[PDB]
Amino acid sequence: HEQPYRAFSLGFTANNLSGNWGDYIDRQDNKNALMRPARMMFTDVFIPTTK
Amino acid sequence: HEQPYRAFSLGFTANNLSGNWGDYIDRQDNKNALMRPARMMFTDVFIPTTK
Amino acid sequence: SMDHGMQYSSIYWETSHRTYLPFWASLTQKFSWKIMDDQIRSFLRLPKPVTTEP
Amino acid sequence: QFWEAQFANRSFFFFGNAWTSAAAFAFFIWWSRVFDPPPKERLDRYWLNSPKFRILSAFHNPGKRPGLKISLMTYEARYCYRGLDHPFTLNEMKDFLFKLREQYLVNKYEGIQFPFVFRQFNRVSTPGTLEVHTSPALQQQPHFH
Amino acid sequence: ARYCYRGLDHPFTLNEMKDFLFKLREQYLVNKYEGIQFPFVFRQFNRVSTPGTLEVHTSPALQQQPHFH
Amino acid sequence: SAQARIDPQGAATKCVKWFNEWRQCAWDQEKMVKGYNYIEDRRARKHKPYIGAPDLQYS
Amino acid sequence: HLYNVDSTDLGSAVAPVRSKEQLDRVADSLKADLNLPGYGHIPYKWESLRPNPGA
Amino acid sequence: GFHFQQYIAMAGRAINPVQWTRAWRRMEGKSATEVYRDALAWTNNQFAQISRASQYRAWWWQNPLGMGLVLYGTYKAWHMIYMVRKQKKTAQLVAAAYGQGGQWLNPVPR
Amino acid sequence: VNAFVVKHNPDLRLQFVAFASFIATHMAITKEFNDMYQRLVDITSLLELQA
Repeated sequence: HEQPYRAFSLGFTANNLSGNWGDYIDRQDNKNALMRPARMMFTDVFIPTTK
Repeated sequence: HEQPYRAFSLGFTANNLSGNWGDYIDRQDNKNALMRPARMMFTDVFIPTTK
Repeated sequence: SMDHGMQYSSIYWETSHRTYLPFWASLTQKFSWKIMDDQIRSFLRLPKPVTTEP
Repeated sequence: QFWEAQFANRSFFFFGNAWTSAAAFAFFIWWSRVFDPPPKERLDRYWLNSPKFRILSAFHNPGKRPGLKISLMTYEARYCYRGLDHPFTLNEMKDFLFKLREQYLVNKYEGIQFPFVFRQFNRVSTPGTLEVHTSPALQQQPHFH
Repeated sequence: ARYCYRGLDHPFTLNEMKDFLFKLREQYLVNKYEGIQFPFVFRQFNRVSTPGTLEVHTSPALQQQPHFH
Repeated sequence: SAQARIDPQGAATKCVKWFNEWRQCAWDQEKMVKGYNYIEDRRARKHKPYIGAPDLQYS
Repeated sequence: HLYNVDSTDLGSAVAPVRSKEQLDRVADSLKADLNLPGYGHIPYKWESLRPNPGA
Repeated sequence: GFHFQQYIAMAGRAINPVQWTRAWRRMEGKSATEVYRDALAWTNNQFAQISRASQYRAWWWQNPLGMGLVLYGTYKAWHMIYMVRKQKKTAQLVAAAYGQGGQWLNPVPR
Repeated sequence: VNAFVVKHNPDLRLQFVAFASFIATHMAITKEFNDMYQRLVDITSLLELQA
């Protein structure tokens, strides 16, 4: 009863339970290994890197 | 008469003279600083990084 | 920590840059006349190179 | 039609502004040499540094890296067909050794990519639980004052 | 919210203290270096200032450390 | 001039070009001393890029 | 003792004959001696019904 | 332009292996000249339908540019389906073989 | 040539079969030669790697 809760998002269109983004320091990729190569396909907008 | 030539491409649609890609080792960005942020706009296809 | 690295730079094709490959390119394949030339030289007893001599 | 055009006036072989004249001009430039392929003595002037050439080499060597064979083809074209006993300068020697090193690394480490060798591919293998951390700050080096 | 409205005299554990100092450091770096970005602070933005002739080279190979056998 | 006593690696980086030229000259001298030559092939059909172009003759 | 050799046999006085099997043998031996993880790896292959596009 | 749906349906039938057996059976006692003339006649019939019906009839897609817009859209569809796909494949090939921009690199300095 | 072909392949389906078999045989022999040359090139590449 003294620990904080993680945010909840669940709907037919989108959710936040199929992945884990991590903490502020110890971050991690929300998407898993098989769809990390296709991250562009899970986005409404994409602003690529500068190289 | 013993030095090699750079490739030539010139048409209404595309060219290779608005930039310099460099050698095999010392490469460089063909686009300049003002349009490097909008590189996605100068491409027919774009395959972004994995992160 | 070098093998199996992630994609660090983007891959792209600039607009209207040419490709020089037709639609039958996957069925295309290479060929060298060197094997046939070797067979013919061996069969016709033509001048050999000195690399045959150790 | 072409035959009659040849005997019509201002309609001879490539003279005039008719379509017969254009076709004859096209055949004339074809029969000329300027659009023929170059000889082996002159391949490293344009052809071995050509996007068409590089793309075709990469296509017909599917999973390989023909930078080294391109360097060796340049060496051949300059040594054996142009007559240069010393085809490679120091720059070309460095480039050859760089490409040798890149070949070595690509065959030693499976899946090696851009920052260590000039190479990019998309379908990569990742562990499954990928942690993301900040780089360390650049090392404070000692300096005067 | 933990100290003044729930009554906890020691609201922050070691993790939260580290997080606070990390964020303080990120603020400091962001205000010290103009345009500092991801690898040093968790931050990404697109409109960046670049020199004009950006050279691209391969990283050096990872340093061979000595090891037994 | 590059102070190779104190920066040998830095100086070799500057001087290996002249070492390479000496290496070339050594063979160039040996092949003149011992007469070494090769059969040159006939002239190519497109040795000249253009008929109206001059073919400057080279030894 | 004047020559840098292990034995007196300097090999055959005629070159080898061309053989798929000898080439395979030599290539396998070199691969084994090198022991390089990464040989034969194809990071990208042209997408096609054919197994080997181009060659 | 017309009968795009019918053209898709024709391609769908063509890709069916059952239709391959049907064509194999239909090919009994048949010549390449006959097949070519049949295809040419079909194409001529399409273009003649166009040439005739454009004089008096207007399709649902009729616009102030007429059939120019339909033909441009056909071209663009072909482009985006085939050529940009090929460009993507060529990009990944070149990037794996030389690096990004490898085909526009300058010659090695001498 | 047309006589000899139509004598042995009078129908279109037989002509197509003969054409396809010719193509396959050509491709197979070309593959044999390419495999031999590929083995040589592989050996040379392996010696470069050994260097």
